[PDB]
Amino acid sequence: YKQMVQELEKARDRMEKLYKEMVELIQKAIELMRKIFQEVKQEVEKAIEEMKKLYDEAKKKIEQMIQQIKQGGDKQKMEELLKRAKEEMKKVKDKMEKLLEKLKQIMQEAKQKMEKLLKQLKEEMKKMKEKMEKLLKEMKQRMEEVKKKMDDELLEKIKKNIDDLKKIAEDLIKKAEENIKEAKKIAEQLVKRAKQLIEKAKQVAEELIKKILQLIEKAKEIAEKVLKG
Repeated sequence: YKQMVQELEKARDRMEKLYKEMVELIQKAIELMRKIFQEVKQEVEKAIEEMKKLYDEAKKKIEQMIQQIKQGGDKQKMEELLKRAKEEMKKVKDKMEKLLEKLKQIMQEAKQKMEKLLKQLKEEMKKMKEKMEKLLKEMKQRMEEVKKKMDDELLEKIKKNIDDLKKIAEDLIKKAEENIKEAKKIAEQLVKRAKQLIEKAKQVAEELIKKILQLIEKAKEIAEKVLKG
């Protein structure tokens, strides 16, 4: 009985190792997910810091155009400068349009990477399961050994220890499935936090284009104010 107690605790000592290696696996996969999110956030912020310099670049140009309006003269020259302003503004809107499209594809890049991680997690959890089940087979066989050789309370002291270290394996498998099904949660939460940043960048871009429009309108009324007299 001791030689079938020794080897069973060897087996159990094996399953706790299988488990904790699956859980180390999961937690590193999660750290990969967070560095993936931080890369995305860094990129969204920089794109914003570029939409801002786009606006300022456009606004210096347009304000000095408006100065050319204050000192301008001809209906002609007026419409020509208004022309230059709608032109410069269109440039800026196009550039932002590019930036945001960049942000959408980076978002998609990070989401499909997170689904790849989660799938890897799932399969390695399957591999981890079937290894434990092979272990259960080895236990069942060495028990059939200890049967076919020595020939009733021992038999049942081992057949109840083999059914315990199976219960062990099922709890450890359920623990691992709670981890896979929690890391999944963290990944979807981190995709939410980044869709918020894509929708904030869209908003900075829209509001900056709105300020530029107010500038062409100011300049328009001013062109008419000098047009009047």
